[PDB]
Amino acid sequence: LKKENDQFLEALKLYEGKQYKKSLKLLDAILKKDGSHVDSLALKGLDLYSVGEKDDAASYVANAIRKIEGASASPICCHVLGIYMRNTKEYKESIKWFTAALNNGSTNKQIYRDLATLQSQIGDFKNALVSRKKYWEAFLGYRANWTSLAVAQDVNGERQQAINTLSQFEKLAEGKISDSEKYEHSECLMYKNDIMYKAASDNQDKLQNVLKHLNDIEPCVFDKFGLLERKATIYMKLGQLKDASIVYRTLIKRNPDNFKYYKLLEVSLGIQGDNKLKKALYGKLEQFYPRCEPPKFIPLTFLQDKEELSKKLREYVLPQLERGVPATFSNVKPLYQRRKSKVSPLLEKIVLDYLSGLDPTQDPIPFIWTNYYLSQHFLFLKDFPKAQEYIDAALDHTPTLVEFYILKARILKHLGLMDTAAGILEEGRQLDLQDRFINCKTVKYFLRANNIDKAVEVASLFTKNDDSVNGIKDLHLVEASWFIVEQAEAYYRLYLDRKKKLDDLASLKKEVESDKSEQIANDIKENQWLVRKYKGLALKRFNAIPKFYKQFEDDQLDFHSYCMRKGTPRAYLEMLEWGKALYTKPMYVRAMKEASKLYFQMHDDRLKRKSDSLDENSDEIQNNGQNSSSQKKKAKKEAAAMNKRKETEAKSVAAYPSDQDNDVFGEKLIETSTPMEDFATEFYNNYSMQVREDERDYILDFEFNYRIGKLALCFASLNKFAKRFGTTSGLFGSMAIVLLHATRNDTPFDPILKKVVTKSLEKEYSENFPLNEISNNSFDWLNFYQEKFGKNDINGLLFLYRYRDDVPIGSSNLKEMIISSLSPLEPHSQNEILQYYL
Amino acid sequence: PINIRRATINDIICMQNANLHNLPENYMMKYYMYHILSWPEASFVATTTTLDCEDSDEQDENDKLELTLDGTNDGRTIKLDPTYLAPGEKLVGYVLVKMNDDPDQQNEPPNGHITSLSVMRTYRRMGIAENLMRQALFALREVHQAEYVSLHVRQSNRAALHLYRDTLAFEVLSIEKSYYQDGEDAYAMKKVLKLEELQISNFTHRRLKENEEKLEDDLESDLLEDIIKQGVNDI
Repeated sequence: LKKENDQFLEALKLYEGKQYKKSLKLLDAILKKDGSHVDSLALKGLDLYSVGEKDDAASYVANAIRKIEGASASPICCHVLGIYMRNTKEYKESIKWFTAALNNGSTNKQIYRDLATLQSQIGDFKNALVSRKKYWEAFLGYRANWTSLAVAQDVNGERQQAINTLSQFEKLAEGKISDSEKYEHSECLMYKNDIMYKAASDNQDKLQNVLKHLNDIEPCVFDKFGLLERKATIYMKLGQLKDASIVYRTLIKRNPDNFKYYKLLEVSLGIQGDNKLKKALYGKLEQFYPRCEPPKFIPLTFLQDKEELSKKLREYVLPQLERGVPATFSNVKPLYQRRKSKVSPLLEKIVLDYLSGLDPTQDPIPFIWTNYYLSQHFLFLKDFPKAQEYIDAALDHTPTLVEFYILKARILKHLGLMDTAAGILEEGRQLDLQDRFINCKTVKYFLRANNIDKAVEVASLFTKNDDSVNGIKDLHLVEASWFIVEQAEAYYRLYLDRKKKLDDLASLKKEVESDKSEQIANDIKENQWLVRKYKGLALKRFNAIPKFYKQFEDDQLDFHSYCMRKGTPRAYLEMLEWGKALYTKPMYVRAMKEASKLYFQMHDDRLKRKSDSLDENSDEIQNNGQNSSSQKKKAKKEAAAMNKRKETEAKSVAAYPSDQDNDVFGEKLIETSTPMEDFATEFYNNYSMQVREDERDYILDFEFNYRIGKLALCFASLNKFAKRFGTTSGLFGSMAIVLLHATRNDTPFDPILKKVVTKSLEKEYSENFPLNEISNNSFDWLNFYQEKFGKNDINGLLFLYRYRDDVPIGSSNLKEMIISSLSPLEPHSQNEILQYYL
Repeated sequence: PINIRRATINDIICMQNANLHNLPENYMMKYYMYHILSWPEASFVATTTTLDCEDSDEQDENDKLELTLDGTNDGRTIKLDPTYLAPGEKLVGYVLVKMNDDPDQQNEPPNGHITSLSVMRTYRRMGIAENLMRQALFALREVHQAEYVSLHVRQSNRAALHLYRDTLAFEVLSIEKSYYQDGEDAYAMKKVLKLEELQISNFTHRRLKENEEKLEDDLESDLLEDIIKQGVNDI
């Protein structure tokens, strides 16, 4: 060990700059003479990972790791390994390697800052505080160190220490602040105010001191919105009402279009009990802002007189109908969610009286806007023929509006006509090809109309077309979600339709002379193969949204240092909250539920087709053999044609690169080994570790914990659901019946778990569900359910129909009851349930 | 309705969805994260608001109302909709504004740069983008002390032209040939910003006849007079 270290030191400068081939050549020349060099292998792994290679880089890194016994080597190798782990989404190993390097003897304090970022990604703040303290004591000439120390002491719990540190820093640097460093300083001041907020509590002297400090720093703080908000909060936490009212009036003068400021002023003034005071206040404020909308929308929520309410509604709808806004119904969208038989008749009467005095030629714009508003109002009131008549009259009057076509497509979708709606919306979109919202709506409605190829062809227009025949790669690079969700649902519907198709084809079973279904089977086989391939592609596309969220969370590497260098601690806390709440999105929950349903269906049908029927030799023959008719050449030609078609299909639906993911066909995802383990270690642990209290889907947790052998979690979730959302829901009774049928000794599980669940049920719910009817086969649970919770619930009936194999409570009677109970709903939902859910 | 507020990070993903329904030139998550964590006192958002309106009561009471499943029973969750932000709140538009930070070897003073302004086409023609731009310019002038503002506009989009050149009254600076991905020419506009002209209180009225009475907000006024229950001016 003499010349190899010199060559490594002379080649390290190539990696330090912007050189890769010259360093790789030197590493190869070194390894050609001695292959047992750990530093050279560790550098070559990172060099191959930084240029594009993945397999060779991982192999070299694994070899370098295996060629290490103790923790006593050069710190450069450990630093390179830490960089590699940081670049390969490995935080624990990177932290361990950096700690081992710093424990050996490194004179580079900046490495400590790296740890201050790494642990900042895993939440380990106990050692992060010490790392920040060391990195601050190492260099005393940058405000980023002070900001990082303040943030670390505020997040942990050292509030007084952070206040003292900020005070000492401001005393030492009083007057030595440049111009560009003023704003940041102001931001820091605001952050200190936030710290003082944590020292506010309910003490009078503390709040007075915070108010005095805020009034003293007001001439120095540049941010005025947050300053005035904190001032109003302090005034509300004390007792001064006039000063708080003045602050809120100043905020309104700064920005009148804000419902939050108006609500806070209403709460501060204490006039929420009397209606005349609020009426006079809003009538006086209307003269100050005649062009706003909250001052005219909020007073429509506490009116009791019918004549006054009608007059206010008329004065609110007259300017909107005169100027013509594409959101008039939106302006009354939330009110319709809270009022109905009391407000909607008066609004309809006013609109009819206004329309009876208009003219289709003198005032065409108010005429068409009144027609659109009437169509919206009737569509909201479950009316369809009159809405279609109004939209047809509007199209005949002025066929140059996209909103009319959008409303027609929405009505046709609500009436179960998806294809006609897609056709009308495409025809309307072809009128002007410059808007993207209408294109996205058309693609979504085509995906909802069992039309995927045309939807993709329409979407492949505004996308960047380079190394692909369509724009699927561009749609995946712009970070999409709704498109994938809407396309996977169409794939699932098309796959479920094939089940009914095969059932109808097998119901004949070659009845008498039925050679038509026997002589024609190649097309059916090709259609089934295509449907299976698209179903696999759907499962492949499902593995994207969680991966996208993981990539978004991992891309916060340089942000931990940027938020401290630029001086944005409040933005850092906001980013932390955003990263913690990432797993609380509705689209994420929907995608996770769909993935769970798919995995459970795959587990079920795999365990069903594993050991069933008989004669495997007569079933594993398939085709590719016509006896004495050249079977080898025929099978070879068939395989060649299938491969040639699959290559073109994969190039058409190309989304992921070939060097990044080889599972393009998706055959390995639909035939995995442990689906439940993968779903728990990839899709469930994150949602379990990052979740609130009231926002928690108990149905998905119950479905996940049912088929694993753990019933205590099921009982806890059921108890929490009954305590939160009450006990008068059909879902509670359905889950209780499912649990009672699962605790039967006939089902192969754990007798101890069944016994403890039975004891818990007998101890908790003793006068709700008969727990002594598990031995009688004549007791019908459907009658008891419809007597207690009733048959009007749809979610409970859907859950009982989904879990009917393990709970024998009938089938035909349940289906008839569901059909009879679905009638007071919308036709499209009824059709979808009868076609797929039933 | 329309509610203007500051662009929070907890919704930027949904904001990106709005981009998918607006300008074709999309951006990655890093772009939006940088522009939302670098200067948060510039970019604003416009969403909806749903509050109470006579709960239960007695005058034509009905417990079978909608209210996004929040009245009686029907659980209490959020509707499956990527455009929603809260049970009764959805985003209708936003405006992203950045500051000059790249080196130019010329000592450029801190100026305003309007990055993007995207509002849903179905929710326009009622004062949204104009208010967002006014609030952004006022916040920049009050906090960052922006000397001027510079932005870009297209050509076929007559709405943006009427909003910037006509409504906001901006001055055209130069013409950039082939700037976007489609190879369409753009107009780079620039206007010197001031402090005594971008006040919101000076733009409370849309149009006027000739000589009206522009009333603003002075000191106290709402806590004066007497109780509106038995006075002279009590209805």
